[PDB]
Amino acid sequence: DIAGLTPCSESKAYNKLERKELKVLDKRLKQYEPGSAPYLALQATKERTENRFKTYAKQGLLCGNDGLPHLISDPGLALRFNHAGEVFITFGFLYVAGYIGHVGRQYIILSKEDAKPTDKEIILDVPLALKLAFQGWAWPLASIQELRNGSLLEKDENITVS
Amino acid sequence: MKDFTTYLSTAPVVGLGWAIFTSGLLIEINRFFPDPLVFSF
Amino acid sequence: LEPAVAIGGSTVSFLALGRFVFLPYQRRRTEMEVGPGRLGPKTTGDTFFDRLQKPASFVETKSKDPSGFGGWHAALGHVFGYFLLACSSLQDAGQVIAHWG
Amino acid sequence: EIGPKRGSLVKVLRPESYWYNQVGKVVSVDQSGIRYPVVVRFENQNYAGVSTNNYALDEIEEVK
Amino acid sequence: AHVVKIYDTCIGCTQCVRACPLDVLEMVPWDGCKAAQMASSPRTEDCVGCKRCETACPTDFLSVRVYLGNESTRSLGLAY
Amino acid sequence: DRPLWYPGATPPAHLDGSMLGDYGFDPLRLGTNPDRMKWFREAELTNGRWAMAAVVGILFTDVFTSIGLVGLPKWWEAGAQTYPIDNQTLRTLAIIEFLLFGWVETKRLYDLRNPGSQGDGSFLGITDGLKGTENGYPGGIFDPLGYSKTSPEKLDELQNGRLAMLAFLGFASTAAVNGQGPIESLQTHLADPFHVTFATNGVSIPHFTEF
Amino acid sequence: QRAGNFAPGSEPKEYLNDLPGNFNFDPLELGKEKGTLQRYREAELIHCRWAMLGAAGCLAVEVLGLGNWYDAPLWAVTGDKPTWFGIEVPFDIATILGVEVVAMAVAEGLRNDNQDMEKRLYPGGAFDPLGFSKDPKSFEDKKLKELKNGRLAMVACLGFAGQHAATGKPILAALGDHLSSPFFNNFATNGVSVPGV
Ligand code: CLA
Ligand code: CLA
Ligand code: CLA
Ligand code: CLA
Ligand SMILES: CC(/C=C/C=C(C)/C=C/[C@@]12O[C@]1(C)C[C@@H](O)CC2(C)C)=C\C=C\C=C(C)\C=C\C=C(C)\C=C\[C@@]12O[C@]1(C)C[C@@H](O)CC2(C)C
Ligand SMILES: CC1=C[C@H](O)CC(C)(C)[C@H]1/C=C/C(C)=C/C=C/C(C)=C\C=C\C=C(C)\C=C\C=C(C)\C=C\C1=C(C)C[C@H](O)CC1(C)C
Ligand code: SF4
Ligand code: SF4
Repeated sequence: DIAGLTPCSESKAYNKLERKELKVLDKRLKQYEPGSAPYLALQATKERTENRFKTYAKQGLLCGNDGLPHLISDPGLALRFNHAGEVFITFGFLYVAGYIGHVGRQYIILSKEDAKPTDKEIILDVPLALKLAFQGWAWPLASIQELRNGSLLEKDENITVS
Repeated sequence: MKDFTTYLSTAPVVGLGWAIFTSGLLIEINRFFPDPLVFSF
Repeated sequence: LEPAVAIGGSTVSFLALGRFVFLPYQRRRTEMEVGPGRLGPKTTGDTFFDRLQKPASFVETKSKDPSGFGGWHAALGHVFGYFLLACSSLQDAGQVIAHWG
Repeated sequence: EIGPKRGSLVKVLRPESYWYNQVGKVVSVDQSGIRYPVVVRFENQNYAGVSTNNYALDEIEEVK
Repeated sequence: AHVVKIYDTCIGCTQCVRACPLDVLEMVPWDGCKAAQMASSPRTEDCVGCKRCETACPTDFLSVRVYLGNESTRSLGLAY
Repeated sequence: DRPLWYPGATPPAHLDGSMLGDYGFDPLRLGTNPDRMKWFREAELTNGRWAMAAVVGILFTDVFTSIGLVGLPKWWEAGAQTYPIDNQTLRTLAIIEFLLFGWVETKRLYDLRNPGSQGDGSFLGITDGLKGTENGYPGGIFDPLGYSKTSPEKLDELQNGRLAMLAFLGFASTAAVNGQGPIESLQTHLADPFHVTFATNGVSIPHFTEF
Repeated sequence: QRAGNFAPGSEPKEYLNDLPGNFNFDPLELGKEKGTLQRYREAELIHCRWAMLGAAGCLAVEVLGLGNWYDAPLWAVTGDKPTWFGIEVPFDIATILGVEVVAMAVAEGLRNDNQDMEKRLYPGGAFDPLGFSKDPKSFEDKKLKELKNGRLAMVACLGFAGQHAATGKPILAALGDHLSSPFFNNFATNGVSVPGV
């Protein structure tokens, strides 16, 4: 009940929308036999809709004036209340993104220490790429240990015109 | 055989190995686990 | 409250302040600043009658570095710094400016 | 004799060249008193497509 | 017309004189390169500005430069 | 130095050098840098040293709790039962813990950067006794059993510490999928060894085969 | 001349070598330049002297029992007769404001025109009537005592501000509270000094 919003568990617009979708899906049930493939498909879609509304609700998710769930993003404001899960868990993307970056940077540096590193880019060295992909699980430790040693950057060896 | 396995390292290793793996992983995650809007905390 | 004693006791305090304790500091502080000329160009032979600093003697008349226009310049403190205190009519007009809290 | 050792990697110091602050291998150094006798060769091509250029003696520095 | 200039960083490969389609540049003898010849441009009034000489220049940076300027009947490539 | 974690085809690069409990296990090659290796061994020593005290504080009390000697709560609710007593301070334990712990943690930190950097003009009169022998291995702290000649006692220390770390991770995971204690989950494993298993008792892996 | 190490086995800064009250504390390397270090020195001395006088008066009014230090300037807003040790001075708020502006203006104007690097930190003559500056050794340890007491007084003034910012109890009362329940009443129990306590 922050930023003027209300929990999805006590909102009339949320229930109104839920019944609307359950009704528009149920209107298509009369056009088919009670035991065929379109009937089974429509029944599976109805079960998924009921489960999603139940899953979206009772999990601290709150909506505002229209039944649509809103998301709290300020840390602290999302930590003082049970709203950390909605967007404060940015560390999942940061982990996968840093994993991709560390694997690519390790492949660029290692491949450059070879005669003509070009054809190694158009024709990947798959045993070296697979070995470097499964070796970068602890990428933040390698990043902090490669920064203190100064092996992450260059001093002044850049094609500049400044 | 060496020429075929080295041919398989140009464009398929990046456009059909990773693409098929990543697409299949995200699709199977969204298939067994239905639609995820929060960390379910 | 009294306007005569709030802007009068103001003028003299701002004047005596600027003439007894802030005069050598102002003179020592204005030495690093240069005049209006664009790094000193020719003026008299080019008809620059407005940029040239006004003459009117501009020499020592008092003691320990005097002020001809400074006595009228620094004197604006009389109305800049105390006409505000002199006009403090909100202390009896109901509009409280104490800012509680 | 006046230029650097043939086959030694050097650094270019011409501020308007495509290989500024880069490292290039010296292929040959002329001994005729010309303005730019140190000829170098670089691994990476320029915008035009060439990969070699000749610099003077003052715009050639040793690598790092 | 356009102003063409030839700098001293020329190597005398004679490629700009071969690439010029209006006979503007020429090769004069010089004593500052291995080929002992440097380019020149006496027929500057016939420069059209297609910049083929700059593409034919192999040194970095280009020894020949075509600075465009005022246009005349010859430099505008008009045939009427 | 000690037996390899695998029987073969796994030769490390920076693990050839002698070290305490050297088993040659480093697949991600994290300790390649010498300074980072020297810092990671201290981190492992501190983590194992505190995990040992934590696992004994949980397991040793759980033995008497399951037998019936004491009536103390389990570890997952020992915190929820200490503060409801009438004579127990508010949540100031975290602050006094942070202050009093940071005071000695900074001494141990400045000792790693500059080994033996405890000058005479720092403490009152024990300013000379804090000169440790090696990094992570001090002398004036411990009083007996340490003036021997052969160091492989540290191997027992490191092996007990590694087993303790793995044990605490098992404590936090077993009590997260079953809601019981470690010996409470161990005693039930002795009764039915095929029924209470992580593959089928707790919701660990999605096994849905109920034909 | 290092009066103590702020951290055992710290990094010796080669800038704070021959200075009184030196502890080689500064880790942000502020004042590394030899010119700004003098301005920082005189600023520290002036702030130490002002904070010592402030903390002394702040604790003196409460130990003598004449009212809270924060509640002392509330006389102009509430509208009554202010007093100093029960004398009831008849000065208005505009009059004390004016005399304070003029007196501090002439005092600070005369202080700023010293132009003496030694006399700007430690003057003497008229500012030292007792003259305990003859003995150079006594002058040295007295200067060190001045800096050590001044820094403690600055931390004490910031403490009075924080104590009144969290709770509304007076200074001595704040001590009494800590003496009534040390493990139950401290800064970690106000609910505001730590976002989460
Ligand atoms: C050496 C430590 C150790 C020991 C003795 C045990 C013992 C036990 N665990 Mg446990 N566990 C451990 C570590 C350990 N675990 C760790 C580190 C984790 C986190 C991944 C878990 C997570 C876990 C879960 C989620 C569950 C158990 C469960 C159980 C009980 C049934 C066995 C089972 O289902 O498979 C055990 C599952 C494992 C992941 C352990 C296998 C791999 C470990 C880490 C290898 C270590 C073994 C060691 C090399 C040899 C044994 C040493 C011993 C003789 C001292 C059993 C008494 C289940 C239970 O409580 O039954 C109701 C259960 O649900 N464990
Ligand atoms: C793994 C290689 C790699 C790495 C480590 C980086 C890293 C970086 N890039 Mg970059 N980039 C890459 C590839 C890479 N890039 C490629 C292939 C392109 C062409 C599409 C670009 C185009 C690009 C632009 C236009 C910009 C950056 C910028 C940046 C910086 C900002 C962070 C960012 O994420 O920007 C965004 C990065 C992207 C949008 C590229 C995403 C595409 C994927 C991740 C690249 C695929 C890499 C491949 C899988 C690696 C092979 C693995 C190997 C085992 C075979 C950062 C240092 C920004 C900058 O200027 O610096 C501040 C910037 O403006 N990049
Ligand atoms: C059906 C015919 C066909 C098609 C559609 C393509 C299509 C493509 N080729 Mg291929 N090629 C073909 C035949 C074909 N080729 C044949 C017969 C040969 C000789 C064996 C080659 C040899 C060849 C080489 C050597 C290369 C390509 C490359 C490429 C890609 C262009 C580069 C790019 O996207 O930017 C670049 C993109 C980035 C810098 C960002 C990196 C992230 C990317 C987007 C992820 C990769 C996913 C992939 C491109 C998308 C799916 C691929 C698709 C075929 C399913 C492109 C998708 C280039 C390539 O491998 O792509 C990188 C390249 O190096 N081709
Ligand atoms: C007006 C405050 C002030 C000033 C100007 C100085 C100035 C100086 N101090 Mg000093 N110090 C102060 C306060 C101050 N101090 C206080 C309160 C303490 C007690 C904690 C100390 C304890 C101390 C020690 C132990 C030592 C010094 C020393 C020094 C000298 C060298 C350090 C330096 O170059 O930094 C220059 C100073 C500044 C640039 C002032 C800038 C202030 C910035 C903006 C930080 C302020 C923000 C701060 C975090 C606020 C806290 C509030 C909190 C709620 C966030 C220098 C002349 C060293 C010395 O040799 O003595 C001569 C020395 O060893 N100081
Ligand atoms: C001026 C001062 C106090 C003066 C108090 C006065 C006049 C009080 C007067 C009155 O109270 C009375 C008597 C009566 C009241 O009724 C009215 C008032 C008027 C209220 C305190 C300064 C106090 C100043 C303080 C607290 C300074 C803090 C310094 C810190 C924290 C150190 C920081 C650094 O360490 C870093 C972080 C990095 C390092 O590199 C460098 C350094 C700079 C050394
Ligand atoms: C100059 C001269 C020279 C000549 O010749 C001679 C003559 C000698 C006489 C002189 C003078 C001198 C002087 C003036 C001195 C002074 C000092 C002061 C003022 C103060 C202190 C002052 C003061 C100070 C330090 C203070 C400190 C304080 C503190 C810590 C406090 C604390 C506290 C607190 C927090 C709170 C609680 O609740 C309480 C307590 C616990 C209690
Ligand atoms: S721009 Fe064209 S016409 Fe002019 S000199 Fe170059 S090649 Fe010749
Ligand atoms: S193309 Fe360039 S280098 Fe060659 S002759 Fe012409 S100007 Fe000289």
